[PDB]
Amino acid sequence: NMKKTSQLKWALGENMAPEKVDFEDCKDVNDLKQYDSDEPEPRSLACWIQSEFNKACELTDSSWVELDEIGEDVAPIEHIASMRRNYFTAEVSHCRATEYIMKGVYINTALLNASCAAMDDFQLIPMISKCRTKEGRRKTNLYGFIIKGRSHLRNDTDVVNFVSMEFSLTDPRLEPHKWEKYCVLEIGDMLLRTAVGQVSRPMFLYVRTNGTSKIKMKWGMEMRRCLLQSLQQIESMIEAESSVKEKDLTKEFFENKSETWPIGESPKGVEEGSIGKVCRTLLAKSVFNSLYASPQLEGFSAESRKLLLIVQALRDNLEPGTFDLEGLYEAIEECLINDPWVLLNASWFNSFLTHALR
Amino acid sequence: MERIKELRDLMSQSRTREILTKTTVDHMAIIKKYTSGRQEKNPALRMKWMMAMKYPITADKRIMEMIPERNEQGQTLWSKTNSDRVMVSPLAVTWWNRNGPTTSTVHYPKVYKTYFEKVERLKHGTFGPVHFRNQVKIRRRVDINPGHADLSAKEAQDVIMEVVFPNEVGARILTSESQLTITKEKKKELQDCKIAPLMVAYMLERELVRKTRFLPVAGGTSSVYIEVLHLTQGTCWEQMYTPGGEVRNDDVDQSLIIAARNIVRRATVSADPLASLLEMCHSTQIGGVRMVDILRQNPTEEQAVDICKAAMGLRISSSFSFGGFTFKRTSGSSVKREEEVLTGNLQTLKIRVHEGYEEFTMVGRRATAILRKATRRLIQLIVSGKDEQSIAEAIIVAMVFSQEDCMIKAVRGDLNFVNRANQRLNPMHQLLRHFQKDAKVLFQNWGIEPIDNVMGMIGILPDMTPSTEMSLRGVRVSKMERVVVSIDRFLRVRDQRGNVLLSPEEVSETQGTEKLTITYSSSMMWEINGPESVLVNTYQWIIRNWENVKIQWSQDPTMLYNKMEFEPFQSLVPKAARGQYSGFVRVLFQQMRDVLGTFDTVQIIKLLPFAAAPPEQSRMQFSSLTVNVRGSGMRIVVRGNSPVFNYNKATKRLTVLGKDAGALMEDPDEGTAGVESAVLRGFLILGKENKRYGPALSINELSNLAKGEKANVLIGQGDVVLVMKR
Amino acid sequence: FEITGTMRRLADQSLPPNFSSLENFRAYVDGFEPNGCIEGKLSQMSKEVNARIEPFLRTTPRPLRLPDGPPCSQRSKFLLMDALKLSIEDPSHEGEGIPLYDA
Amino acid sequence: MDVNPTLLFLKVPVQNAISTTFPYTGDPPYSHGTGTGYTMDTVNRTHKYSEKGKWTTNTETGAPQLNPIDGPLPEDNEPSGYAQTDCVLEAMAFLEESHPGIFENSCLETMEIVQQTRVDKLTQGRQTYDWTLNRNQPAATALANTIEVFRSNGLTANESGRLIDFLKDVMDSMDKEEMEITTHKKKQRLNKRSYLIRALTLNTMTKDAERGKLKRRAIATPGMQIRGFVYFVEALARSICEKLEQSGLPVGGNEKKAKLANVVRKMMTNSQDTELSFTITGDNTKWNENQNPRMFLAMITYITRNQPEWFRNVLSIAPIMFSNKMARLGKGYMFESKSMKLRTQVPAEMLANIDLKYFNKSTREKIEKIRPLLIDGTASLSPGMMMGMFNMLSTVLGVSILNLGQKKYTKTTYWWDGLQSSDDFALIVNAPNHEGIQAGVDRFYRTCKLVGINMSKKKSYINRTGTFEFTSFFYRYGFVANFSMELPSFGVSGINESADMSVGVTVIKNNMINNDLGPATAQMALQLFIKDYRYTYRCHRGDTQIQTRRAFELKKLWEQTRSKAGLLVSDGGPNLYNIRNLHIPEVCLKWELMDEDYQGRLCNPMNPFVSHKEISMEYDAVATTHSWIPKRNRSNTSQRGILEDEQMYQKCCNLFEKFFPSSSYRRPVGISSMVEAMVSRARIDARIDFESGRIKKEEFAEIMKICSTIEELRRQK
RNA sequence: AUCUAUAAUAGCAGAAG
RNA sequence: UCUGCUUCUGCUAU
RNA sequence: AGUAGUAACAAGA
Ligand SMILES: *O[C@H]1[C@@H](O)[C@H](n2cnc3c(N)ncnc32)O[C@@H]1COP(=O)(O)OP(=O)(O)OP(=O)(O)OC[C@H]1O[C@@H](n2c[n+](C)c3c(=O)[nH]c(N)nc32)[C@H](O)[C@@H]1O
Ligand SMILES: Nc1ccn([C@@H]2O[C@H](COP(=O)(O)CP(=O)(O)OP(=O)(O)O)[C@@H](O)[C@H]2O)c(=O)n1
Ligand SMILES: [Mg+2]
Ligand SMILES: [Mg+2]
Repeated sequence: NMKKTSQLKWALGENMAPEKVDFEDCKDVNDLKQYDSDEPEPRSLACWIQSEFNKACELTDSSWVELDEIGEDVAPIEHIASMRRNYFTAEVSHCRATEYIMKGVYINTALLNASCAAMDDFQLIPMISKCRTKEGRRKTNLYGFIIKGRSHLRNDTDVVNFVSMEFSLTDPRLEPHKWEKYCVLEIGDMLLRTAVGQVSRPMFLYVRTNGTSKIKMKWGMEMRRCLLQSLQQIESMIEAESSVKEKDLTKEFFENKSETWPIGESPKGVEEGSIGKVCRTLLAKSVFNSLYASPQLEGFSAESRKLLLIVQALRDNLEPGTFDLEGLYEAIEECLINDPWVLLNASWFNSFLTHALR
Repeated sequence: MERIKELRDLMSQSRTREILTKTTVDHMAIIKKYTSGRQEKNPALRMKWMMAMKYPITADKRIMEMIPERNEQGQTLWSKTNSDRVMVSPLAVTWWNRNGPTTSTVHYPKVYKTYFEKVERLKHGTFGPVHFRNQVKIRRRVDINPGHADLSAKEAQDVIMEVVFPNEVGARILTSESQLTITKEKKKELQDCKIAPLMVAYMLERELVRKTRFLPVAGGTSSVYIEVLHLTQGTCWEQMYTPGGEVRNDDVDQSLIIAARNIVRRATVSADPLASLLEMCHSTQIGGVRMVDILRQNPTEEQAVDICKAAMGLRISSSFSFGGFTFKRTSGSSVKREEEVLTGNLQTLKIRVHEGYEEFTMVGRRATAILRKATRRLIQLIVSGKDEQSIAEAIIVAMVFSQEDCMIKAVRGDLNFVNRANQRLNPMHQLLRHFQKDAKVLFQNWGIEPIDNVMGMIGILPDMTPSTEMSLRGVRVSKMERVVVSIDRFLRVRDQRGNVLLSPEEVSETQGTEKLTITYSSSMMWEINGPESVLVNTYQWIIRNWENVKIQWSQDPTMLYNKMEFEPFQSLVPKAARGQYSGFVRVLFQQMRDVLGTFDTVQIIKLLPFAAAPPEQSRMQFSSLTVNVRGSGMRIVVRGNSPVFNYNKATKRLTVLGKDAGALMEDPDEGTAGVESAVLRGFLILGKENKRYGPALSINELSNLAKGEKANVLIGQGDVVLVMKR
Repeated sequence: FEITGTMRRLADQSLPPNFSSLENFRAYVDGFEPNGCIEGKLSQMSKEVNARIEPFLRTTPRPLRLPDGPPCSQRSKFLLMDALKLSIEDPSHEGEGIPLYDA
Repeated sequence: MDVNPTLLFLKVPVQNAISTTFPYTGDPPYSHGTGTGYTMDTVNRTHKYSEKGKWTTNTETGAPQLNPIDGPLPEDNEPSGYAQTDCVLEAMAFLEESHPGIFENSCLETMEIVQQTRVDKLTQGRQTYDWTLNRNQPAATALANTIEVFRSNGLTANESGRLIDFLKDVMDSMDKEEMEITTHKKKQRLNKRSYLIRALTLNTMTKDAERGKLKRRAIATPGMQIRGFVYFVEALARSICEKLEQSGLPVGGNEKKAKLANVVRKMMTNSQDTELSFTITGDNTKWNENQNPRMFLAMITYITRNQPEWFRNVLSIAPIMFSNKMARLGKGYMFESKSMKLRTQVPAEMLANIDLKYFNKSTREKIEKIRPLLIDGTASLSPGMMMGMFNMLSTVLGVSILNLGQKKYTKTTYWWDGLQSSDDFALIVNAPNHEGIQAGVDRFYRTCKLVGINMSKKKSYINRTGTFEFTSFFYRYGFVANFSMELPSFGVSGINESADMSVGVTVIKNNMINNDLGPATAQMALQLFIKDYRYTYRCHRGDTQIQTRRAFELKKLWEQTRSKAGLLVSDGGPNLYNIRNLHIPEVCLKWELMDEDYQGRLCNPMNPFVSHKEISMEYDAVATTHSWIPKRNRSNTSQRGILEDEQMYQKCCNLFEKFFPSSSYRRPVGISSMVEAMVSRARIDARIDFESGRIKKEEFAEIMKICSTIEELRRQK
């Protein structure tokens, strides 16, 4: 437990809730007003979220998930499934999005357990992760620290405040608009080998006040379902081709890489990746849905599904017609306010329209 | 004794007395559900939020004397809470599991016998190979729990109530002999039972009560195959598997009938139906057991099963089943035609009507009868049942069998002729089920006639009373063998005398679903599959082999049309259409090889199966061709896409019945000029409408034009185009 | 089952505008037979009430309009691509598993 | 390269990857404050869509009521509540003409239902408005409070136990001079108008955890006086919907998919070859706000023609009560002063006599627009259905409009049919050319306008027949699998260790069966569930190093056990599950592999973590020790007076079960009181026992004497 | 062959509208 | 002063 | 401050 100092009381927002009084004792206050219920302030799409997503799709060196054992394979379909699952686990355990999954699960679990066990304490929670290096030995990683505030959470939307201090090597003065909520300190210097020569690089501490609720923490501990969301789609595509070929095509998709899927765009145009790259992209998309969950994302997904289906009917040569296309566009754009994930998804939709109409 | 003193104690007080007196038994359930607090919500979050605590479990205070407060590490296993409840840690559960008093008498195997039956079925199961294939799963109602074979769900619940709670059954009485037998055996088996009656009732519900669900199924629909549905059937793969226990003979009979009907239907199309049929029955398994081995030891009465038995030199029954009665035709013949009728509840529906005079011996277990009938007419019915309820059963069955318009108009009430999922039900079965609950109106509207009192017999009246004067219009009461056969190349089953006993035309056209999985081993594992699978796999074979098929379609088309691969398709084409369709398609193909520049790979692939029949000449122009899928005629449109065959020009992937069939490569000689030579018989489509040539006429209006003459035709899905007569 | 008293008056006020009692409305409904009511109401209704189908062509859809303002900020509960970790090559120390030791 | 997942749709059709477009891995949006804003906005929208209607004042409640029926035909394409009664009656008449006998058979089955249904049915509800407390309460608690107040006011027909007798009690309660509420003991007296307003009130709350919506909305819950009538009306409408081929209700799941596929298939079969076929994926806008209760009354009156009059009355009461309904405004608002750093709650009941200076622009406008309707903290809401209260009757209305599409009614070359699930609909239009398709679509749209149904133009689209969406079921020449929608069902459920194992494995298996969950992904889902289970329940494999409070006992049990493969996962055993054995429970899967002493401990008949029933001799327990009961914390208000009532209720019910063994297996029936039934049972049991020979003279005499003592105590308190 | 149903215990959880 | 209605599905037995 | 987004949390008794 961290001592409740002045700086900890300020950063954790202690005594920041107004005193609850009766209306007959405060009806004659000059500035008594209804709670601020403004529309969220609009923001523009910045290029850092596309870089975040590009990095979340990358292949890593460490293995970020150690999956349990299952019973022995007796049926031939269980052997086929085990082979396909070995390919899937190879693709998914070495993805940066899997590290994000494990990080978020650990952090949300630690925060929920601290909020339950110590309601009146400022608990010090280290951000710990476990991985397995390329050589195969276990490795423990510290990302920083979290101090949880008071967590007398009556409802399931009640906010517990916390302070997060996270190590980084990224200069905060290169994209300052990204770091609006943070106070970034310089805490050290770091010696890094890159090819043959090491340099002394400043090591920063990104500090910020953040908040969460029991619902957000519950949905953060259950983030490993993102793996299923991607893998079920990947295997369905595999199976979709297997039925036409009348043979298991897992090896032909993963090893030969003769089959590709449009998964990105470059100055040259549309880029096609192998089934493993598609798996990592869908995993990263599910993980970013989990990390950037918002009502804007829900509205945008539900409303843009209809435009996707209309474009599909157009590509299917099914003569699609609309009634209030402008109304659908208005409903889609009502959801694009400030959330970077939703703005990135809308930019993705515009790119998809460009490529799909021509 | 204890309870009455307890009740007196509660009535001695004031508030409990007011509760016991001012609360009826009906309101006791309301006050029992009565809860106080903030209810509960999202218990998963609660569980994650309490397992980190010290004592998340509540137990009875008796646990003080069973679990110590501390283990050998000083960790507390229970803590008193300021009542009879006590907060407890999971460490207490593990301490009981490792140090608690053990015993040799556990009730788990008996209370949960059905789960151990699942275990035994899996332990002794047999795994075959996995085959990757185009899978067609159909959503239907299947058994999740088989229950007792004799009892129904209502009867099983009645048995359970009588066994567990004898003095609480109310007005209810067990009527069936199977009900009484099972009640006796369960009451004998459950004396001195140390299990609470609730859990005994639920064990009996697991043992006896039948339960069904709608599931997407491929393969067998029996409960032994539904319990492992996740393991055997996938999106693109079938895992050959056979459960470990003993098969029910009913399921074997049903699956044998299904397989025999499919095999006979596919064999009728072959140029040598006998050899084809024998090959199929030699290459077929039913629930892991070889079909020929089943046919040599199964006493199933069915037309196609008897044809299968005759083709392999076995004795047949030459009999069938209807309404629980075994029918054996003694003399006469018949054909089958489709007839639309209006019922008594104003429901129009088509019935398979049998034309021709015939006579039958109708044998039940509690009844027996001689029937003589004509085309929708009950000429004579001499019943010889034991009891008057059995007599009434046999009379109802015979009136439904006769297909009389009186019977069809006697329908009253909310009799549905469709499934809840809007699937076609068998009309005859529906009429039988409707009249077996109450056939009063049928008996009134049947008719009466005076009796001459011959042979000493007596006639029965609509009130189920014996009368010497009058009776029903043809009904008379009375007081009361496998033959060696031949079979020819075309599956006609003659007797020792030489008169036809069976024919493929007598085989029922209903496409059913097997109870036990049917396994076929040949070049085409789909040859005796259902219609959707047959269509998908036919088109998938055509486009998978499109190189050699395309090279052969030009060099020797007759060799291509004669391939066996199109014969499972041809069994789905209506018979009377086949030749005509074939002729049409072939003429199209010929006028496609004559016009250079007109080459459409999709058109050839679409029409290629329909050219597998002996072509009959005709002057008809078809805008579509019919295939029979599950009792309905699906139409493949000659031009453009359809809902049974649609080619996506964008993805280049053909889709048949919603199942992907594969992609079509880029043919260099594809015709981009816009001209079509394989849509109309004797007409080249040159493009869109030209108003110079007059208004658009009909497809069937084009037979009076002359060669060297253009016109505008409304041929297609509302598309007017410009054609010209060659 | 009788509708009397307060319920009768509520029924008398739960009707279409041109009915005063539930009994009169029931009598009207019992005597009702369809005679061109829908066709007449359709002939009366203005032609501006319609569902005109706009064709959706390749040149029909426009790109979505993203909002304007300052650029968006990071809102994750932790760093994602800028995260740096201090790692131990093998947690082979005493009292392993507790997070404070490892930290 | 910039990664764009949406570009995957350039090769994979949107349907075959629809699961990608459902972001159901993140938390759903919740509401944080009050729902008064959404309630007021709903009321104002409902009165805006019907503003050209006729205003009246209710002689019984004093509330201003708006009647848009037979109002001016709409002039634009905005949502309109001006349904014409003659068009609704024509739709009903033609539905009966196209399906002869549907309404007669439905009314027969519903007469049986109405005569047999018990009042206990009402306890099958969730949070219910309770007029006795003017608050939300569990349905059984609200019903018990209502019955107690009715009894203390001399209304006791519900003693018959039939729902219709409780409805008669409600009918008679709406005619009393004053209602007596007896709290805990403060004796309140409502008058006729106040009780009447409380009886026609639907409490309003905000809908939480809702996907696909940017903005929140309000839901309503009615009181006990409304729910029985609504249940009878919905039973009649369900009987009707079951006989219609276009109804997407009450079929659900695989049966619903099969019905939709078969019906669309038959529709495509009926359409001739030369015809143009199109399909509209269609939503209706402001469905519940434009469904008028007066049109529901007209529909019920036409459906129940030539029926007994009591049946028509009991079916007519729900539309009448909904035509005169009041919507409770909710919790009110919260006001903050920054300078004084204080916050206060302003109840909704003082939103009519409050100063508008406190509120922002839009809330001030809402209050100004809604103030004429405010009575006793509720708003008069005559138009509208108040959020899915008559799902099946509105389904019937939509299906009638669909049925009006046959060629015998369009009398043109175009025709239409389709599928209707409340508000959602799939419309197949057939016509010889595109102009005919446009004419059929216009005619369907205008006919819907005539009956108060407004097709959402921005949410609906049309394409050649073959692909559509209906109730989140995507049809691309056949329905496709959508696994994301079932994603929130994966995980630890929080019941207990045994039940959580069963639920996890069963969910994986059923998703393999129904949602195209592949075998490799099924194995990985099994691994992930076992990980989450071991984390939640602190039951990691015995031979591990994870440090927890339970780990020492688990290590002891592990080292103690010869056959480790028999230990349950909750006991630190290995995971033996695979695709083969998902359908087999865990205790049965490894019963053969268990050590005898561990097996006899886990399944010990005197298990102390489960409840034991008396026969102090008790029945043997069957469940394992992993079936323990989680402590439910229910401890800060004044509603602590019911804890003792509920305790005594439980005592009485356990005594009754001691007298009636099957009372907890099946619901008991009876008009007799508890003491009378128990005494008569004790007497007849003692008689047949002394006769058959289990008790002697003296015990029989003692039992009869205790029975006589109890009977004189019940007659003489 | 039928089988929400020739049917009705209850509670909780997920989905849909 | 706060998870409604309806439908389906799954699990469990105070 | 922060969470958050049409109204709340930033403890309450
Ligand atoms: O489950 C199906 C089937 O497998 C099962 N079944 C069939 N046979 C048996 C036996 N022998 N044992 C156990 N189970 C059996 O019952 C179901 C029947 O299949 P289904 O496809 O649903 O109906 P089917 O097409 O068989 O027609 P159905 O109405 O049942 O009639 C059966 C039989 O009766 C002949 N038949 C009827 N009528 C009115 C006839 C007539 O007037 N004249 C003549 N000559 N025959 C008549 C039918 O044509 C069939 O032969
Ligand atoms: N939880 C729910 C969701 C839906 N419903 C019922 O379904 C209808 C359509 O909801 P809907 O959600 O489709 C209406 P939406 O599309 O959001 O907006 P719009 O009306 O402007 O078109 C509602 O009006 C209710 O009758 C319910 O009773 N409970
Ligand atoms: Mg819709
Ligand atoms: Mg909608």
